[PDB]
This record gives sequence, C-alpha cells and structure tokens, in this order.
Amino acid sequence: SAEDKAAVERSKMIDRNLREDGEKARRELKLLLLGTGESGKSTFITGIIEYPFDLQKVNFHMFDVGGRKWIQCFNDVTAIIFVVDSSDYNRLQEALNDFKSIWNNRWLRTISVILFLNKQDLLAEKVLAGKSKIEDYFPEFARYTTPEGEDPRVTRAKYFIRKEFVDISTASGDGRHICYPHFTCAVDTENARRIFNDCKDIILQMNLREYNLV
Amino acid sequence: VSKAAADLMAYCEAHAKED
Amino acid sequence: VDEFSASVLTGKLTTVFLPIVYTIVFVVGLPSNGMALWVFLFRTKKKHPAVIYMANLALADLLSVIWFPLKIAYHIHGNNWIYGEALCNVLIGFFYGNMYCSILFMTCLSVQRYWVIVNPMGHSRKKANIAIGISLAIWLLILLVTIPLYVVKQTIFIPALNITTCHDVLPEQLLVGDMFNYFLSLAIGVFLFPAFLTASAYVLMIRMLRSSAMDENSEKKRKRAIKLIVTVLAMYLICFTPSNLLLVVHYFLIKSQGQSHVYALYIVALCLSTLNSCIDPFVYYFVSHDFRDHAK
Amino acid sequence: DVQLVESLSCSASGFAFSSFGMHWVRQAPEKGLEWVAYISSGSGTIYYADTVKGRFTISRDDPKNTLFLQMTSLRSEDTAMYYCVRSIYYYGSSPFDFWGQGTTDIVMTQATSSVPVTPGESVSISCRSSKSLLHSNGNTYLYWFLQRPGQSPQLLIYRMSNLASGVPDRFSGSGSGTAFTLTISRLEAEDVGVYYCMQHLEYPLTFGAGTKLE
Amino acid sequence: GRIQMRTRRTLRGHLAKIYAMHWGTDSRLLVSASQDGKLIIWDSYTTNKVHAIPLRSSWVMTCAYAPSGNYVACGGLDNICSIYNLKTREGNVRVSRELAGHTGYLSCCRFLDDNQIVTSSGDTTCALWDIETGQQTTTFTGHTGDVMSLSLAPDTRLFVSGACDASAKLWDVREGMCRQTFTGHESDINAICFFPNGNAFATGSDDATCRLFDLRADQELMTYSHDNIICGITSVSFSKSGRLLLAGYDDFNCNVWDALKADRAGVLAGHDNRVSCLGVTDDGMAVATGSWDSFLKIWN
Ligand SMILES: CC[C@H](C)[C@H](NC(=O)[C@H](CC1CCCCC1)NC(=O)c1ccno1)C(=O)N1CCC2(C=Cc3ccccc32)CC1
Repeated sequence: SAEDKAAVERSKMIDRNLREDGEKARRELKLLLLGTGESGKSTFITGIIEYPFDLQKVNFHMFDVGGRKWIQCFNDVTAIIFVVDSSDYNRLQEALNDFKSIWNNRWLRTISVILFLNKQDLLAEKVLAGKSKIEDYFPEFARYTTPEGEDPRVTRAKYFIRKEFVDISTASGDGRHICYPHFTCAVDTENARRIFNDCKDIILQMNLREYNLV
Repeated sequence: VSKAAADLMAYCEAHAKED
Repeated sequence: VDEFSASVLTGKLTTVFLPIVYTIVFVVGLPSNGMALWVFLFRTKKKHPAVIYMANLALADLLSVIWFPLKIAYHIHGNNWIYGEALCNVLIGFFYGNMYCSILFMTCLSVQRYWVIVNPMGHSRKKANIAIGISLAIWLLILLVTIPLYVVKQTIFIPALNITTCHDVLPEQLLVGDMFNYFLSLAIGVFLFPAFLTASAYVLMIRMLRSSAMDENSEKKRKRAIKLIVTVLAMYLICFTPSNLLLVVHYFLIKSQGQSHVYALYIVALCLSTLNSCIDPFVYYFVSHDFRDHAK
Repeated sequence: DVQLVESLSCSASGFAFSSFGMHWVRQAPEKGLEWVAYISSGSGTIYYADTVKGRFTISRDDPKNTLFLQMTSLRSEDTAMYYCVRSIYYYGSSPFDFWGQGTTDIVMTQATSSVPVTPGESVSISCRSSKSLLHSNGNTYLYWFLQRPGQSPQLLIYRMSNLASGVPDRFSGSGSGTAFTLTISRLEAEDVGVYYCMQHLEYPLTFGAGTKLE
Repeated sequence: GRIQMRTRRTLRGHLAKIYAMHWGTDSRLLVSASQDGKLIIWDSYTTNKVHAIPLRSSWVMTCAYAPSGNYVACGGLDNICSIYNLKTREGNVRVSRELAGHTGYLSCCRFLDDNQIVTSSGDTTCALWDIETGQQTTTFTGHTGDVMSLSLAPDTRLFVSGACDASAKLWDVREGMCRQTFTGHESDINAICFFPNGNAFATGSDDATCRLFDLRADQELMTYSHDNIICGITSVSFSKSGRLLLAGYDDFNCNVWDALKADRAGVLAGHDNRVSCLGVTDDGMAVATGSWDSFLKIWN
C-alpha cells in the first residue's frame, strides 16, 4: 500500500492540474461560424480555422470547420454565428434553407444563432440602381412594406430579407433559443461588439431560465 | 443458412458455462 | 382573564376560522413542498446554487406545517391542549423557527439572483460551496434563536374556562420582559432586515431588466421574469409584514400600557404568514417549465 | 540518456524530474545499502531513515531539476557513498529505475556472502524477510539491484517478478510471501557484482546484506 | 432474463463532454477522450488517473488503446490521428507520430498492432497506416457519406465501418477492397462493433435502432428497437459472451439488449446527458460508459 499511496498522491496531482486547466477555459466563450461560400465569414471579424478575440476582458474562441454531423461537437457553445450574403438573391433561398437546417437542428435547440446579413452595401446599390428585381425570387416582396440617410427603397428590401429569416426563427424557437439578426459590411469593425452584447443577453437568458425567473 | 442462429445460440450456451 | 379574551378563546374566530385556514395550508403545503424536495434532492442531477437555496426553502416551509395537525385539533376542541407541555413547546418552536427560516432563505434567493443577473461573473462552480456554507449558517442561527421557545413554559391552565392555552395566554412577566425582547429581536432582526435585502434585491433586478441596455430580441422573455419578480416580492411582503407589524405593536403596548388585546389581531394576521408556506412552491419552483418536467 | 549527477546535491537531466519521487540511498565502504530518505512528486510527502530522522533533511526544487540533502550534525556513522535514485509511482510503473554515480520495521537478510560463478551457469540468488511482502493487491514489493565493481546499482527486478527495462532476459526474479529468489540463466561476464534485495511495503526501505558474486 | 448493474465506480475529472473511451487489453487501464482537450488514462480498479495527456486539438472524436499498452491514439476535427508513447524513458507522455492525410475529420481509430493503425474519417474513406513512417499503406474508398465507426475482427484480418449513407462495409485489411455490403438503416449509422465470434457485427444508427449483420448472409438477422425509444444510438458494444448487447442512446441512458432475443433486458440510466461512448472489458467483468455529462461510470 506504500506504492498505492504514491499513486493516489499522483492522481490528486493530476486532478489539481485538471481543475486548474478547467478554470482557465471556463471563462472563455466558444463561438461557431457557419455560412455559405462567398460570404464574409473570414473577414467580418490547425485543420480547422481558429480565431480568438477578447472584448471587455471577456475572451472568445471562434471556430470555422473548413473540413453536417460534426455540428454535434459544437453543442453547448455560447452562440452560433451564421453569415449569409444578402446581396445574392439567387443563392439567398439556398442560404435560407441552410438557416432552417441549422435553426431546427436537434442538437442546436438551445443555441442562440447570431445572424449576420453581410454586405448590406451591395444590397443597397443592387436595388438602388434597379439593375435586378427581388420580386423574381420573392413574389411576396411586392406586398411587404417597411415598418421603420437610409434610402426608403433599400430599407424596405433590407428589412424584408431579415423578416424571412426571423420568421424562420420565431416559427419554432419558442423562446428556448433566439435569433439575433444584424446588418454589417466588410468594413464594419463593430461586428465584434455585436457578438459581445449578444452573448451577454444569451447568458442572461440562461441565468433567467436556470434560476427559475422564467 | 437457417441454422446459423441455432449455431450461434449453441455457441453462446456452451460458452456461458465458463463466462 | 378578561371577559373579552373569553369570547376570543371560545368564539368562532379561533374556534372556526383558524382551523379551516391551517387545514388547507397543511393539505396543499405539505405535499406541494414534499414534491419540491423530491425533485431537488432525488431527480436533480447537479447541485446548482439555485437548487441549494430552493431545496432548503422547501424544507423550511415543509417543516413549518408538519405540526399543524396538532394545531387543528387545538382549535376545534375549543383551544384545549391535551397533548401535554412537551409538544406545545416544539409546536411553537417549529412554527416560528421555520417560518422565520423561510424569511431568510427567500432572502438568499433574492440576493443570489441579484448577483447572478446583475453581475454575470460566472463563477458558479465555486458558488455551489458558498450556497451550502451560507445555508448552514442560517440553520444554525435559527436553532440559536429558537432555544428560548423550548426552555420557556408555554401551557397555562385557566380555571374559569377549563382549557389549556398552548401560547395564547401567558404570564405578564414573560410577555413583558422575556418575550418583549426575544420577539422584538426576532421581528426586527429576522424579518425587517432580511426584508430590506429582498425588497432591495428584487427592485434592482426589475430596474436592470427594464433598462434600455437590454437587447430587444429577449423582451418577451425578459418581461415574464419581471412579472415573476413582483409576484415573488409581493407575496413576501403582504404575507409577513402584517403579522410582524402587529407583533411589534402588540408587545409595545404590553410593556408601556399592558395592552394584551392586540393578540387577537395578530393571530389573524399570522394566517397570511402560514399561507405563504404553500404559496411559495407555486411561485418559486412550479413557475419554470423545466421543474414541472422533472415532476412529471 | 537519463542522467543523475551528484557532488549534498543531485542534478537531474534527461527526464521529467518533477514527475519522479526521489530517494537517497547511502553505502558505507562495505556495509550494503541504506535508504537515507524519500521525497514524493510535488514534495507532498517526505520520509527519513530512523538513523537520520530529524537529523537529516531532504529538499527538492522542480524548476532547476535539482535534489538536495543537508546534515544537521555529522557523525562518524555517516561516512558513506551517497546515491541519487529516482522513482515514479503509478499503476504499472517501475520505481527505483535509475541511480546516480554516487558521492563519496522489516529486517531482510541474505544467507550467502559470496560465491564463485562462471559463464554459462544458472546461478540463483536468495533473500529473506521478516514479513510477508505479498500485499492484498496481489503485488509483492520486492526489488533487485546489481552493483558491479566501480558502478552504481542498477534495477533488475521490480515487485519481485517484473523485468526492468534495458535489462537482458537472463535475470528473472521469483518468490512468494517471504522467500524470494533471483535466477540468472546463461551467466555472462558482465553479471559479476554484488546483488541487493529491497522491500517497499513500509518505510524505511531496508536493504539486504549483499551477495558478492565472483 | 433481466440485467441490473450498479455503477460500481464513478470516474470524475473530465470537465467537458466525453466522446470516446477505449479499454486497455488488461481490462484495468482505460483511456477516455473529451472535448476538454485531455486524454486521461484511468485506473479502473482504484479510480486513479495514471496519465493526463494534453491534446493539441480539443475537438477529439475517438480514442484508442494499443493492444500492447505502449501507445494511445486520438483523432477528431483536426483531421489527424495522433499517436502517443506511454512508455517514454523520460517519464512523460509524448507524441510519437501524427497521421495526416485524411481529408475529413476522423471518427474512429483502432490499432491493429504497433506500427499499424486503421482510421476512419468523414471524407468517406478509411486508411490503414504505418506509424513508423506515417504513410497510408492502403485506402478504403467506397462510401458515399461520412464514416462513423470501426470494429476490428478478433483476428484483425478484417474490419467493418459504418457511414452516414446507412451502409456498413467489411474490408479486406491485406488487399484493400470491400468484401461485403450491408444496408437497411433508414438514417446515419453512428456506431459499429464486432460480435466476439468475428463473423458478425452490430450497427447503431441515428434512426433509433440497432441491427445485427452476419457476414455470411448480410441479411437482417435481428432488429433491436421499440416504439417507446425514438432516439438514435451513439455507441454500441458487446459483452464477452455475445448474448448481451449494450448501446448508448441519446435519451441519456444506455440500454442492454439480448442479442438473440432482440428484447431489451436492462438500462444503465446514471448519466444526465447523452451517452456517447460505451465499451466492455476484455475480461468481461466491467462495463465503462462515458457521456456528455462528463463522467465515466464503471458498471458491474
Ligand atoms: C399583560 C397581560 C398578559 C399578556 C396576559 N394576556 C395574554 O396572555 C394574552 C391573552 C390573549 C388571548 C386572546 C385574546 C387576546 C389576549 N396573550 C398574549 O398577550 C400573548 C400570547 C402570546 N404572546 O402574547 C393577561 O391578560 N394576563 C392576565 C391574566 C393572567 C395572569 C395570571 C393568570 C393566571 C391564570 C390565567 C391567566 C392569567 C395572564 C396574564
């Protein structure tokens, strides 16, 4: 038993280091990046691309799996970040279908999705110049009207594109997870703060749920 | 072909005595 | 005893109204808090800090009413105590000991929530220890203040009525110097100060959840918590302020005027405090959907 | 490869010093071996021999991979060769693996002082103990060391049956409870030396007398 | 007959979801992997931790134990099967080789022996390597979906893999071509294991059913499912006898299944989250189980 006590001492030495490593990683928030190609996934902010950043003394660890069923591994992340090219109407429905698969995923029913409708400048000029008509792909746009400088026409189209995804979000969320749509460009430096504020509210909705306030 | 299940059952029963 | 007290001690107030109130509290409080301890201890897989305080609160409210089956018989029999001096001391001790314990554990939840919601620093791993550490410091304190309820004779026999009063009638000396300080310190120290934290903690939570700094996407779920904070705080105040306010007035006039007539108002105002023992499980535990899922 | 140099202080290189508990073993000019002290990984536990208990002190500092030994009051009994020995304790580990070059209660005895040996023989060594080394674990905490002339002892067998790494198949320990043996099949020229047996059930780690093969 | 097992040990120390677990050949040592980024060697008998191996990539999906016990392997989203040396003279655990070459994530790794390991990946192919040089000696293309699990025969002459295409393929280790096609699952196959005879294997798919395929018939020998179980299987293992079949469901509890009667005969509900890994000792006297709860449990 003399050697067993030296082994039991070793396990506690291992356990001490295991606990001390956990407390370092507990304060760092994990984020998953998803989105179709030609989106600003890699610009708006190993075998799989990593990106760490910290705002207000809070560390974020952001993942982009270039190489879905690996999505299960990202259960219990702080928030999914989904980037979609709002300018390309032809591929928007394909991106809309992708967001449906992610939002109603079996293992993402508690993970809030931070949605970025990227490259809003390209959307503004595309309809501001009138070169292409959105109603070809979305007939219901002819009936939509904006509820809210910003040109009225681009804003009407801008909020219609969001409404399509938020309608997808609110149809099944039931308050377990919430989608947070945004508009951003490749030059928008505030895209990091949007994730920070959104993760504060994602954490708050978790404290409210687990402390029986909800 | 139909006796494969019976063969496996006999295998398990013979082995079970000395699990 | 005065002629008025005879009517109170034999009237429909204490003979009829109270036994009904304490009967329903026991029948809907004991099993409801009983199921609450079932989930918090058996089916809850982790010792989350909220579970620590809520489990203790369920215990405090459950223990407060276990002796009410003896109090129901006390009143229907005409305020006649046949179970001896021993059980009257524990029935008083458990009743005020747990009732004032609940006031403290609902102060732990109000302050526990305040730190988490307002300062999400997230060290919940180590706070599970603080919850048990704070939880024990309250049970011990409750025991240390419940001692005078056991070492003091309570049952008095009144020849003019042929009844024995467990707590309603006491000597003047006890009620004027011994209990004027045990209960004044109990109401001021174990209710008024904990009420300051619970009222302060929850109004600050409402102020934060109403702030414009919150994201508008959670407004629907953020305003449901606002209504539950007011529900929790309102039940805390209207169930314990009346009885505790009349307790200070009751014992204040006895020392200065010898006025013992206020006890009639206090016993009715104490019905609200016992009602809270069964209100809490429907306001703390059975409001969230996940807890109801575990119950099923 | 693995190195332990001494001059008391012991310098460690070529192995994870912090992960090894260390011993001090001393040898009078010819009186066998004696476990001076012991320190575990992380300096958690310290043991001393009854002869130096409280008089000697053992200290260890991981960052510079150095082990120390200090004497409060020297006596004529302490003149001896002092050895730096490493040991790591986990399930299948082999304690007392490596010995330094040296710097100038269970009782165990050996019935043999010295024997002549020739190559090609099958000589066997024997040892005795005052207690049953077979623990309820099924392990038997017996150890074997070979001290060739002018060389530090080297581990041959740990726990009475397990062949140490880097030692030829020739050596094979055996025993049961209290009676132990060490077989040397196909005796070769380099096998000439003094053989020591050791116990590790309880401290102090008492050594045997020493059988000098010629 | 009914089976009841009573969590004789609880292995605590993982701080994230456990994803894979492999028993040592001695039925006492145990390696487990979690998203924490640590590959922990456990002393099952005493619940001691022998080694704690920091992984370069925390997104590990599989762990292996070398049959000799000298090495362990880890693989996952890093697209690499790392090999670790447990018998280093320096006393620490260090990487011996990194088996890069897979185009998708690795879902299962299994040592055939030292200097030979077979891995499966999400790129729809398996590869048989040598660790001395780190070159794929063989590749086993033929799947149309991500491969999820591997099971080496007792003679290690063949191995079976399951893919998201709801098909399981047996492979000739020494020749490289597929030798058998098995199908019937209505969704992804998520776990595969070998019946101890080596002539059969059990598949666990996301369609919430297990099924037994015999290499000699490739037919539906048995179907393990029930109306009240509507969740997939995450891990599948066999007892030493082969009469007992264990499977880790996403309903947070493993189910023991009579491999011949096809009826459930036990439950190992002791986890608060999805059961991910599950394996029986070579001795047959223990049954470890890991889950996303982050605790392993030894069941006897
Ligand atoms: C300062 C008066 C004193 C408070 C006492 N009154 C009470 O016991 C009231 C009674 C309460 C009943 C319901 C209606 C309201 C009044 N109960 C509390 O005040 C009470 C209970 C708990 N905490 O407080 C009181 O009138 N006398 C006078 C008679 C007395 C003296 C000798 C004596 C011999 C045998 C029998 C009674 C007595 C006891 C003292």
